[PDB]
Amino acid sequence: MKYPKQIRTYCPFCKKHTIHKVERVKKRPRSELSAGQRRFRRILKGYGGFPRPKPEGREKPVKKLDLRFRCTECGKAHTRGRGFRVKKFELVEG
Amino acid sequence: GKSLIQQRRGKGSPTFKSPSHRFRGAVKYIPLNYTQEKTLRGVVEEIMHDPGRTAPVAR
RNA sequence: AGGCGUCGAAGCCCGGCCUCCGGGUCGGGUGGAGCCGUCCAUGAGACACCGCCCACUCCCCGCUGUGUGGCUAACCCCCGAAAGGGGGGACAGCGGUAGGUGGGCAGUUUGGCUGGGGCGGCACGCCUCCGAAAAGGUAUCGGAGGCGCCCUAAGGUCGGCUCAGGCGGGUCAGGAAUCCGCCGUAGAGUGCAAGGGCAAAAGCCGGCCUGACUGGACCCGUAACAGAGGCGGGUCCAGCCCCGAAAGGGUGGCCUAGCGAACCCCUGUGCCUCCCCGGUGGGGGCCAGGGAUGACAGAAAAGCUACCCUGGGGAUAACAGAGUCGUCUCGGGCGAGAGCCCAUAUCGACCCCGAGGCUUGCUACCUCGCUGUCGGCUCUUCCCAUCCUGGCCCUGCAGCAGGGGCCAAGGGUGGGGGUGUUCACCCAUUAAAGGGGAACGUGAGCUGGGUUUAGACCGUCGUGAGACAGGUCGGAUGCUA
RNA sequence: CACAGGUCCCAGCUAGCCCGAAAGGGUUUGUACUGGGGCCGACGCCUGCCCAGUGCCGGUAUGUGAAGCCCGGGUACAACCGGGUGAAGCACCGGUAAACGGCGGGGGUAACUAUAACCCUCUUAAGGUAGCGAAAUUCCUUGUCGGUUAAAUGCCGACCU
RNA sequence: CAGUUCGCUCCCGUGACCCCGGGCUAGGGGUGAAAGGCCAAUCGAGGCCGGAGAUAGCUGGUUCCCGCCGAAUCAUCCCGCAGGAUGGCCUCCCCGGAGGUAGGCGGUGGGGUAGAGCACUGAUUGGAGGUGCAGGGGGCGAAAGCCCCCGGCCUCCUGUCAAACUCCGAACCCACCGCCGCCGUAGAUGGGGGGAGUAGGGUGGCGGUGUAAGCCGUCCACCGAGAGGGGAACAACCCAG
RNA sequence: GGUUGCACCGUCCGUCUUGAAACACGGGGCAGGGAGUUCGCGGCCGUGGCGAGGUUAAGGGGGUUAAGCCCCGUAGCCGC
RNA sequence: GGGGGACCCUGAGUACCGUCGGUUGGAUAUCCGGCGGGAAGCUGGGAGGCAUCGGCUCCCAACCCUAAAUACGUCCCGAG
Ligand SMILES: [Zn+2]
Repeated sequence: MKYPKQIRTYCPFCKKHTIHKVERVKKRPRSELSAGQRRFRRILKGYGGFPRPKPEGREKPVKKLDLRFRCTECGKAHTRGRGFRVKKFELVEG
Repeated sequence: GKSLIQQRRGKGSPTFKSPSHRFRGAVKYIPLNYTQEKTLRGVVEEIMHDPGRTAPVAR
């Protein structure tokens, strides 16, 4: 599907309809300073079997779109509803 | 599983131990202090068959 | 835009030098006073001068490691009670840590439904039609199909128009290119299955837009009655907006499919919080969006057992019984015909109606705290749908014989070859050498050749353990009624 | 099953293989005519092709590759992030089948009848050579022919589908 | 006689031979001329004591009497299918205080089954008429095309169909209202709390499926959980609780 | 009351199971023994005390042959 | 027995840091052990639940001993 690069929509911070740029969330790796990762590293040490499930090749054919819309007037970003599943996502100047 | 013959041999049981009491004895040279810088003369007394050597021994 | 020049310059000669040998740098000396643009070219101008670099390389000092060669003094190996001698050597050995390899050794897993189980299939998550019995609900490995997407337009609104097919007439132009007229209830189209809905539209053609948005309430469905995490849908309040003159509509696709808990992690945003207090780095918490578990209400996960073991199950298969008779055996109705004429001496197509439980199958009703298998031997008994013996009828019955049928179950129906065989085939006789039931009669009567444990070989399949309704050799038969 | 015989593999000694937590130890009072590890199995004649796969061995220019170390950022110090160095092992290359295993498949002919391989087309690492064959291997099968019997799902000989 | 013995028959019997006393190898271990054989009547991991009264959704058992009421084997979820949880059905106690509806009559609405029918969608025998209609078969013509037969497509007549067809359409069922009847102040409808059992049903009528038996649902009548009187005995059939 | 006769009726007991006289399992006789116990937490009920308050725990004193009996004990817990 | 000092003393492979294994409710914040490092030391040092800086509060390790209140019953008295 083709999606506009800019859309005029409501801005929660400006409390009015402004121009928002469309951007996609980039999935960063796990942080080693988080409590969950600290617990995982602590329990992985020493003798014993693997303590967590190990899923292999588990993923949906197509995934939902995690989009953020950033207001061009205030510079803050927000979300618009739930994601939708399309295999092809093309941002166009339309 | 069970052990192999090679594995059982390493434990030194009488099934695998060499019977080193029916043999004529170890064949080693005289200590090197006698041989160094000096020449010794000996006489052959007897030639015998060592049970396990694959070679005759002499006194 | 001047800088160099006794703070010594062009033009002449050889020497070393790097070098795309382009052509530049430089010691000495004949040399004793000149050298470049600025001007134009160059995509970007000065070998005018003053600065920092960037591309390769070398060398002077210091730092760092990696490898190589040598040494003995740690350490080790040998000889010797010892003294000491010899060999190796900062390796090896030992201690700590890091990655790989690793069925040598372990703990485990290898799902479920299933007209037994296995293989197969998924009825294991959803949508439509029939089943389904005119409110609701209703199952089967019931029947017929679809889904795990796609669309910035195929989404919102406003204006205008009417489709498929057919007929008649037209330059190339024909069955089919484009155009005029008429009939035309949708026979078209609506993204995709099916059902339903849509004609001054929900279809086609255009204009303007992003309501496919933010903070919340209530209700229906999955899941009737009648409990529900998650999810889907409907009716609204407020904010900011879109289309329109206005009414009015807009919380995605005309309605019904296109999808997912806990924990953890990533992103957005603006608040709370971290042990006596304060600042900083970092962490934790609240709200929103996303990464998936298809066995789809969400374990991470391969097999053999014939050396097998345990708890059970007639909730469930093999032998046998029971129900049924598709199949099997045996009949019947009609008569196209074949028989020199003649349907019925004999055979009887295509169809149709039955009997038996003697073949096989189907169900899973009795029996898994045991009802001992096939075949053979011994012995007893029963049925008739009669093979011979007794008596008859028709004949395409001259006789001798044959073909078909009727009454009749007293008697008989035997001996041998290969094969474990029943059966079937064959041999010599015979009046004939009938088919079946009795827990496929009969192992507290026998035998043990086959089948169906534990040993072993061959062929095929499997990486392997191993397996084969494939062959092959051996392999136990209890008893005082 | 074992066996004498054949052949292959590892090892020059502080070796190779093996027991163990370690210390120490078995082979070993041993030294390649030896010690240890597979497979076949007297004797006679022989033992053909294939290294693409799975194993094992040698190399490893090059890529990846953990900790440690070094450099930059960050932290008034660390946690944390990016880069360089980077052994073994994999990737890659070569030997190896008396290592595990494998050794195929369609058309037409030479019609001096008919039917055979000389022959031409896909195809792999290669297409089963000498032998033996209805075999303890053959489903059809009680294959077909010959001998054995009066009679042969047996037995022997032969053919090869 | 014996928890592996006896008789006949058979095999080795100078060798890898048979037997005795002293020793060593101990359980994931020993030993094995390899059968998973042997290791004190025990071996695909010995025996003794301990963990230990281990665990099981699987089998068995569970002790006096009378009185009152009295089920279920049906839906959703679970590596769930011989087991559990939430509901449905039973029982006991309490609050609250005037309505409630299993049956019937009339009314206001809803439905598409049986039957029937061809008006859509798809099948279906023959005939007649129209249409050259892009079809085929012949004759026929240099070529522009004709003449018939057959075929296709429409209309009519004639003879037949539909679980996944409907221009029609019952019996019947459901929702609501008024009334009759019945229940209720000796307390119903409803609400709160305590305790369960039930997750194999069977026969019978109806529906899908199957040659049939049977399998799967549905109806709630009978057995299950039910005496007595009958069908000769009978779970289910009749009278009757 | 013991035994027996006649007429009619009556296929044992426990158990899983839709279905038991069962050719489904447990059943020679008799006597004794034999199976919902204890603690901790929680829900609920019957009754009793006090009541915007309720109650003590460990422990202490008095008395007693004695561990019985009498008084104290506000820490703590629940509620407001 | 009290005041002052400007001199001296007050525990080292230890405290602590990194990493690894075990253990713990101890969670970036328990304790023990191995390996590689490793101080100050009176003008000194440590703790205050992630790490560091400032304040404030408390304390002085790396040496030793210590009755009573406690745990048990091979034994005894007494009791149910
Ligand atoms: Zn804004």
